[PDB]
Amino acid sequence: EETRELQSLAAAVVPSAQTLKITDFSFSDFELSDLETALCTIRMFTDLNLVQNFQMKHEVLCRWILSVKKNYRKNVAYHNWRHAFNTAQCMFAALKAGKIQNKLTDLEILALLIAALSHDLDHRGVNNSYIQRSEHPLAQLYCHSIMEHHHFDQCLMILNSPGNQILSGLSIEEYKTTLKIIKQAILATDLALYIKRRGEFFELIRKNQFNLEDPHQKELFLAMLMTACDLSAITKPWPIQQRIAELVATEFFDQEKKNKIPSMQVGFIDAICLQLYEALTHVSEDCFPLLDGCRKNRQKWQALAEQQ
Ligand SMILES: CN1CCN(CCNc2cc(F)c3c(=O)c4c(-c5nccs5)[nH]c(Cc5ccc6c(c5)OCO6)c4oc3c2)CC1
Ligand SMILES: [Mg+2]
Ligand SMILES: [Zn+2]
Repeated sequence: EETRELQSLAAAVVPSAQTLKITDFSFSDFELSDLETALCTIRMFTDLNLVQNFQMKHEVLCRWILSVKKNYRKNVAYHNWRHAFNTAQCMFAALKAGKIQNKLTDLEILALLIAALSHDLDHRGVNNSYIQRSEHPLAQLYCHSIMEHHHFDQCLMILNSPGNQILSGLSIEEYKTTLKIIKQAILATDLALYIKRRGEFFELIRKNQFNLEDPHQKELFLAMLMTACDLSAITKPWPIQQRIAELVATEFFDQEKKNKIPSMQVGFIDAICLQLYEALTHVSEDCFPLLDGCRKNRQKWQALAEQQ
């Protein structure tokens, strides 16, 4: 058992990117089995040249993927393996379809994919902070990045695990740089951090001073990209988005029915999502499909919200 799943995975052919649909921003995972997401994930690595460039062994990447999947909680409604998988998927799409691959280094890409996949490891549920309570008090500094420090702890734990060391093909200098960025990438998924840094990102777009050769503006962009992907369900074709909002809602009430939801989706869109997917689109307007999706979802939640 469990060694079960790996034999299946290690053996099977990985369908192409076209065949798995992973290049579409409109991607949906609902039909897929856990087994099929694993394959999608391998394809993500392979088609980003990561298996080649960092000489990853196939058995190892497979065991890492299942270990990552294993370490989410199915009992949690939204913050689970499928959320993480979708975030990686979105990061895939944004690199290929949104043409961001060409604006980044290989280590950068490697670290973002591992980050995205790993960015909510061990999440227990939004209203259900056991990570918070049974911790050292002196969690009052409120680095908020505190859940996110847990996630990175767990990301590093798996990375290091025997069988699972997909970064062992790196040089010690490469490994250090990569991990640095995984850390920043996962901590960037704290929304408090996004709120605190987006002004700078939007100013540079507004004032037209934006420049990725500046190492500081690189890191910034990577935090913003991570957030974009993490939220990206908000951009999905309406009937997917609705279902995802349902899971979000389950978790946000269960540790004035669907009634509350529409107003809250619009709130969240307006407060957070809209401006980000606008900015991303200025940087690369092949990412427009996310903006478009975000807006179309807004029209639809607004219309319903008005007691249709
Ligand atoms: C201690 N922790 C506790 C958890 N967290 C709280 C901060 N607030 C947060 C954190 C979040 F990430 C989201 C978030 O990811 C959102 C999304 C998404 N839609 C699509 C993709 S993501 N929709 C809504 C709106 C909403 C909020 C509550 C609801 C509801 C709808 O329906 C019923 O209840 C979101 O609000 C959020 C509020 C961070 C701090
Ligand atoms: Mg998170
Ligand atoms: Zn997340």
